[PDB]
Amino acid sequence: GAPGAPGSQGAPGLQGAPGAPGSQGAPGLQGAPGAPGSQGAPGLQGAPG
Amino acid sequence: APGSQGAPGLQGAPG
Repeated sequence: GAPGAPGSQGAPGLQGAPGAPGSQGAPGLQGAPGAPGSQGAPGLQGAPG
Repeated sequence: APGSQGAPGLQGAPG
C-alpha cells in the first residue's frame, strides 16, 4: 500500500505581499518673489525744464 | 532689469 509518499510542499511562498516603493515628484521650492520696489530713475519726477 | 525705468525723461528734471 502506497503511504502516499508525501513530498508535498505548499506554494504560498509569495513573499512579496505588496510591491515596492515608487518615486514621486519633489515639490516646488518657490523663489519667494515678494519685492516689487523696482527702479524709477530717481531724477525728480518728470519736470519739463 | 534692476534700475531700468526712465522711459519718458526720468532723472531729467532740468528746472
